Amino acid sequence: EDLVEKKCLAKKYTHLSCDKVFCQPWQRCIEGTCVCKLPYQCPKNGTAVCATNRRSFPTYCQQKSLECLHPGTKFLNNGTCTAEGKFSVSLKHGNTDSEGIVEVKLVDQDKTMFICKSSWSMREANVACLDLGFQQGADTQRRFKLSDLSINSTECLHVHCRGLETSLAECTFTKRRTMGYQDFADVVCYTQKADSPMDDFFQCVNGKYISQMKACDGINDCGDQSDELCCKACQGKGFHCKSGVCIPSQYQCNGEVDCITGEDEVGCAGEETEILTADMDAERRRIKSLLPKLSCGVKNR
Amino acid sequence: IQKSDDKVTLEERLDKACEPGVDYVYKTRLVKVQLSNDFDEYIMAIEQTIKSGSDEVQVGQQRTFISPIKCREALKLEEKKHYLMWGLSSDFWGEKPNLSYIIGKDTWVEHWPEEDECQDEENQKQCQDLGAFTESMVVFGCPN
Amino acid sequence: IVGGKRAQLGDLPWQVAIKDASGITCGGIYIGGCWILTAAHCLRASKTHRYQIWTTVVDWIHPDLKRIVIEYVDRIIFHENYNAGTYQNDIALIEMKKDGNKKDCELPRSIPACVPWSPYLFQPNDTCIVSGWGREKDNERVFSLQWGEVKLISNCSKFYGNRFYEKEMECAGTYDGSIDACKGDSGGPLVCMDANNVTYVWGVVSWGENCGKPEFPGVYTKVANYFDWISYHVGRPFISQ
Amino acid sequence: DEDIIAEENIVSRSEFPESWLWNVEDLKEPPKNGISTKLMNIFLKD
Amino acid sequence: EDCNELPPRRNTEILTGSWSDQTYPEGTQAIYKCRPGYRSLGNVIMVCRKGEWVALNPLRKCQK
Ligand SMILES: *[C@@H]1O[C@H](CO)[C@@H](O)[C@H](O)[C@H]1NC(C)=O
Ligand SMILES: *[C@@H]1O[C@H](CO)[C@@H](O)[C@H](O)[C@H]1NC(C)=O
Ligand SMILES: *[C@@H]1O[C@H](CO)[C@@H](O)[C@H](O)[C@H]1NC(C)=O
Ligand SMILES: *[C@@H]1O[C@H](CO)[C@@H](O)[C@H](O)[C@H]1NC(C)=O
Ligand SMILES: *[C@@H]1O[C@H](CO)[C@@H](O)[C@H](O)[C@H]1NC(C)=O
Ligand SMILES: *[C@@H]1O[C@H](CO)[C@@H](O)[C@H](O)[C@H]1NC(C)=O
Ligand SMILES: [Ca+2]
Ligand SMILES: [Ca+2]
Repeated sequence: EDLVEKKCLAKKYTHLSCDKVFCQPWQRCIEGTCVCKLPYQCPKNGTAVCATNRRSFPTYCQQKSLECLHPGTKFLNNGTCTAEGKFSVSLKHGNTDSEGIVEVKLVDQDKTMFICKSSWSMREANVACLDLGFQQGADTQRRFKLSDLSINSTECLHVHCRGLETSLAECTFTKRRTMGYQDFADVVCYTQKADSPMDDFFQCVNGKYISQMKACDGINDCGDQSDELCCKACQGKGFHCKSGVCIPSQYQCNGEVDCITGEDEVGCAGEETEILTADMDAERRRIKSLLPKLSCGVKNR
Repeated sequence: IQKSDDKVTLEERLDKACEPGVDYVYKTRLVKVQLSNDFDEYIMAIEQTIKSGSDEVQVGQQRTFISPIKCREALKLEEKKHYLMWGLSSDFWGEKPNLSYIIGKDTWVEHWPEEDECQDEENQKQCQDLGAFTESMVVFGCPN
Repeated sequence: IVGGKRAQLGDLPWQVAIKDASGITCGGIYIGGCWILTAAHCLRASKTHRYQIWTTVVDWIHPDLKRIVIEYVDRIIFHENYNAGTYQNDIALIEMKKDGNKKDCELPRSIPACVPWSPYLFQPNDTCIVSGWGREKDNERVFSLQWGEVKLISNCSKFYGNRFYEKEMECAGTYDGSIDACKGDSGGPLVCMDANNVTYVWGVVSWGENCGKPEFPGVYTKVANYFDWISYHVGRPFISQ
Repeated sequence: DEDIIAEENIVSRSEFPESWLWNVEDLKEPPKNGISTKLMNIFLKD
Repeated sequence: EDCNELPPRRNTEILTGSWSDQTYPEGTQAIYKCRPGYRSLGNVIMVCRKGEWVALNPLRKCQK
């Protein structure tokens, strides 16, 4: 069955292409490509944030916009900056430098903790490898299984991202208990060296190779929405837009227009976990709510 | 405006370049100067967009700033140099295929020292004022 | 417009008529503020002061004298790379003049129409509505406003050949249906509704070929290709990017 | 409880007219041996 | 059929829990709710008993 389109592949659409998906609040659309907007053009109704250069920005949007203009200035901590505060992510007990076990040293706490395997997915995988030096996100076909590793502690951090973030400091972090701690977060960052096909190439725009079944399933396996902006029908439980983009299942009736057409949020008639540097992903949807609203195509007066 | 060789502080630059007349504020670099009998053209590449207006930028692309030949002598614009330029929206001229900029009566044109030159002590004052200016305009802007 | 029903006040608010000294020629669509989207070939007259713009036109050679508000024409804008032979880039903008007391155009009746940003917004087999001041059969019936439903058809190069261009044009026609906008309803709106019933301007009546039933569907210049052209002139407008 | 319709999902019968179907129909169908048959859909009362 | 994803989003039902994870072990039942405008005899229950998602109540559905 022909799930991938041929004419769309010539353009190699990314998350910056307006012709498939909305831009981010810190971006506008110009000639079908999301281009970074100036920091003073962001809405001014938000909270202060801290970057990697220990510089304070009035709102979240301006930090991402300046990061957009000058790359490298990632995110650090919610609120004002801290002198000794630093966010670090490392890989321990790895046979090489491109695999191992996920460890996170938060800006708040000095203690370096591990991640559950239940909360790990492709959304948080590619964002993890990004600030680690792997420009092509994480690998989908290769998984790192332990050498029968003995784990002492039981503390875990439950992680949730969107998929297009630039560092794991942006995503929400919650601490959870795990009896015995059989959960175990692994990661295999993608290893580059260019190749030849066979092997169901399904080439990404960034150049990463994944399996057939991984594309057009609602999952952003490439890291820049390359296997999702070129679909005629979705593989798994992903929903299909009129344009030709596959979105995750929980993106329906979630309070945010995902498709450019907007058919995912029609006919929609449808929590003890705690704190740790507050979720910025929700602030992204809040800023979108403060975008230029006005009437067009309204039935009523 | 020739507003230089006077008290050209930081408040002055913020106050002048924030007027409603001023539409765009760009930092440009003079690539080539084609001298002519009719007009003068300064093909400049907009290195950084401090404030954007009608023309939507790519960084790397170039735009030609046209000026009457009588003005060539008042500010000898040399190639491979940088400048802080801001102007009105009324200084636009062309449909879009040949869209040029006019250094008019309200066009601010200040010389921008090179990075090795800012280490020098003669350009020290101007370098500090200009760097701050760009930062304040991008993040904070004009109060409106 | 041929087969269709009489428009009445509430239906199709985005419809705008343009009337010259000699009757009514074509008609555009209101997209908010003081801007109108029409065809370039119809208004290529540069006699801007004599041109008139009518809204909530209802039924002609009577009207409702109450909310039959008309506005003057201030400025014309034609597409530069417009070709007269192949009818490419057949798009134009109209700026309406308003008195100095109230800035911008305050039109409380007709409702603006959003503008598409991507060619992937609408696909063939979609229920679209073409409405204007056109000719059923061949009758000079440019007296009553008619509207009817049409569907977009894909790959129009089979029926017109060298004259059609898929990057800059789009075809709308009904299979086995003879309902086809033709002649008198030029520059009119090709409006299609989404799942939210948001009203978009997919195209405006560019050219065609002597009506002709479901054999040769009407050709409309596609708006989504000229999104940057309209956005450049109106200053990043109503619709969310 | 289990295996029973909730109270709010039960629509009580309320239409108890002593007489209804006070309608008018015209036989415009193509005759068959002079007889024109007209199929009429009606909604019964409660 | 491999409990490493969320339950099958039904056509005329809706979920009831938080479901803030992705992989679920040991008979993790999924109680579906009848969408507004639909009636049923009770909560349709789906179960993940290792190997596959299954339906605990086949003969129970949400009618209009
Ligand atoms: C942000 O929200 C509204 C405008 O959206 C503003 O009035 C309010 O003061 C702001 N919030 C806070 C906590 O100041
Ligand atoms: C952290 O950010 C969130 C979202 O922007 C905000 O609600 C919260 O008040 C912030 N916390 C502090 C201490 O500023
Ligand atoms: C894990 O470490 C803690 C702290 O050192 C210790 O109390 C506990 O006994 C350890 N558990 C095992 C199984 O070694
Ligand atoms: C949809 O298009 C197909 C051909 O692409 C056609 O066979 C079918 O009849 C169309 N359906 C509708 C409802 O227009
Ligand atoms: C599409 O149009 C071309 C004409 O350029 C025609 O040759 C071709 O057969 C059409 N496609 C199909 C599937 O018929
Ligand atoms: C507009 O909403 C109504 C529901 O009241 C219905 O016609 C349909 O869902 C929408 N129309 C279109 C064309 O999608
Ligand atoms: Ca995928
Ligand atoms: Ca959604």
